[PDB]
Amino acid sequence: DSMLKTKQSYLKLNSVENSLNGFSHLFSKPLMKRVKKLFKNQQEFILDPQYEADYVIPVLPGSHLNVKNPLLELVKSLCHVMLLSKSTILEIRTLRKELLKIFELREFAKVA
Amino acid sequence: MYYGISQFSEAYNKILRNSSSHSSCQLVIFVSCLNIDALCATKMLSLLFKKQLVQSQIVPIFGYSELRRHYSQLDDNINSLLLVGFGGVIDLEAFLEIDPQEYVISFRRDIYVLDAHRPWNLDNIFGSQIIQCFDDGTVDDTLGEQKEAYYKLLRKQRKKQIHEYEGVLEEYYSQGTTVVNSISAQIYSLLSAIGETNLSNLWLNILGTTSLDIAYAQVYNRLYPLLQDEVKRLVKTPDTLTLNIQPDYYLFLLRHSSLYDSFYYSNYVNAKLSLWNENGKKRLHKMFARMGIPLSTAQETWLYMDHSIKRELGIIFDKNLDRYGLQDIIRDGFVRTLGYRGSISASEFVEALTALLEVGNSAQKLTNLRKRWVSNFWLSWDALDDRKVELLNRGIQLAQDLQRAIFNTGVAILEKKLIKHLRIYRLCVLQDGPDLDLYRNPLTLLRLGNWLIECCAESEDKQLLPMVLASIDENTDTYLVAGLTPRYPRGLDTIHTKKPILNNFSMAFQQITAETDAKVRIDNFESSIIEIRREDLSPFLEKLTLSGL
Repeated sequence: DSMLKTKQSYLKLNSVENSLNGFSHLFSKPLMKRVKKLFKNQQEFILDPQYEADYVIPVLPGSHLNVKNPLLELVKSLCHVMLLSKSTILEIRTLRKELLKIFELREFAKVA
Repeated sequence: MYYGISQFSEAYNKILRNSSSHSSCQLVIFVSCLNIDALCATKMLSLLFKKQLVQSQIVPIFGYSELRRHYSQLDDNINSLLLVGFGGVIDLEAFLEIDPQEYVISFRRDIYVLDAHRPWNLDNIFGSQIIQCFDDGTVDDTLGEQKEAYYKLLRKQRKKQIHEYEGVLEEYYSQGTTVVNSISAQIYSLLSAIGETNLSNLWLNILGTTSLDIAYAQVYNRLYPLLQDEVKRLVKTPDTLTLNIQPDYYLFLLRHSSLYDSFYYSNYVNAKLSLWNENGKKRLHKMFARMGIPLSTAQETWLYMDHSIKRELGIIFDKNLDRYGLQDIIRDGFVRTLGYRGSISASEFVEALTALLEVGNSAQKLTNLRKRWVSNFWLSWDALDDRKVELLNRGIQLAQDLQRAIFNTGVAILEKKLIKHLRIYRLCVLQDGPDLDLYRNPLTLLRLGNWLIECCAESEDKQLLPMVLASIDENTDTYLVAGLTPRYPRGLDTIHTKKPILNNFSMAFQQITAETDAKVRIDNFESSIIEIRREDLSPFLEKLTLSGL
């Protein structure tokens, strides 16, 4: 929705393209607050036995990666989907570093 | 009590009645590895049982799992079994599923548990005649009330008695794990009652009693006068063996390293003068100058260092140390001399032994570590005899190296300020750094933590908080966590020593593991040390924060 809105606004105005540049400014703070809340809840209820059902990582044919923390893959996918821009790289990288700062990780770490 | 001190010899006689045979090994001993008092008691027992030609076997174990497995390995031919250094605070019958009717014949195979931890199992005492221990003199006085409820609890208004008994049992439980007496002390008391005391036995008793100076200074001060009186009761020819009460100081290998390095590495002076920054070194140099020893002289080996100032060292210390307030460094100790070989002291010898235990030579790697620990224990055991000194010089140099490494890591910790001050307990984690592979040893980790707690105590902070310390071994991807109790300043009066600070970390760990399904492995004989997973650490810690301590 945000990308559609910014493209429409740019078209109304008239390797970088201002059609999409500046689209992540719409949803930054709510996303960060939601990620913090998710991290807190996961930290609180990961070891509970009755809540162990919803944290089970599903197994599918062709799956080979063995990893532990689900929120990490959630944010990794949510950032890799944005990184496909090929024209707004720097803004995405700043957002990704800010997201990774919530965890005690680093920008170029292997696990990230 | 089951066996009072006034009847120990009788139990000894029982062993001779049951295990003294010709062609049958009818006595096996389990020893708490990675402990010094257990080693001293085991050496004393081995000598005693070699005297009367009683065949025996010594078995080192590390964890409760090995205890269970080796007990399952046992055969009924063994009339008597020994356990030293552990197994006091848990019920072995519920642990090893002993059927009293299986063994009755009497109960056949006797088991002798010999430990010191005071919150030890009440049922394991009053409910079993198969299991039988050596009370230090605790049941006859302290437990004068707890046993009544157990005896009673082993028409609608009688529930008050049941409630009172349950409350009494609960009050007795929920207390910290502490040690109030030494195993070697009781062994030497039995030896004195029998009449087999000699210089080797006295030396081993002294070692056992002095291994506790670091952590249980109250016990050490309670036990010192007996040792002093006993050593008083008991030309330099090449066969002289002299035991002396010579002055000694809280100094790291004073008689084998230069005096400068001794002051520099001594933990007490470190804590008192903050030698991890520059002002500490400046004050140290001021102290040396005011004493008058040259900086080139003080950096020479103790053998070649000047004889006149060697003689005058006592007066120099007496006249100088007062300004810096380090006069609590002077104490009275024991020195053993063997002909022309040289001189040694109890503190140096036990530090050498500890270092030799530390350094010497998933499931598979853990087993390899637990087996090299036993190998190092046996090497330290062999190092005891007077026919070997090349296994003591190596120990001394390794102690120097280990203390240097510990100091190098501690200065980095205090520089980076990783010590996080929570509301209840302090916390610090060694996420990354140098020489992390050394700290896989619980005793090395305890040494580091002892230095850290000394440093924290020797400050202006007026809060006594438990400390939690963690490490990492990337091979297993697990955190090794140990809980540490606060310590009072050493130079403190005895009036504020009504009760030693207890340790509730074992209870907290067991409760959290019972209430949640963490991936931990609690198998150390020291119940305050556990292993946890990297991904599981942080929520676990949260739980420990939110739980009642």
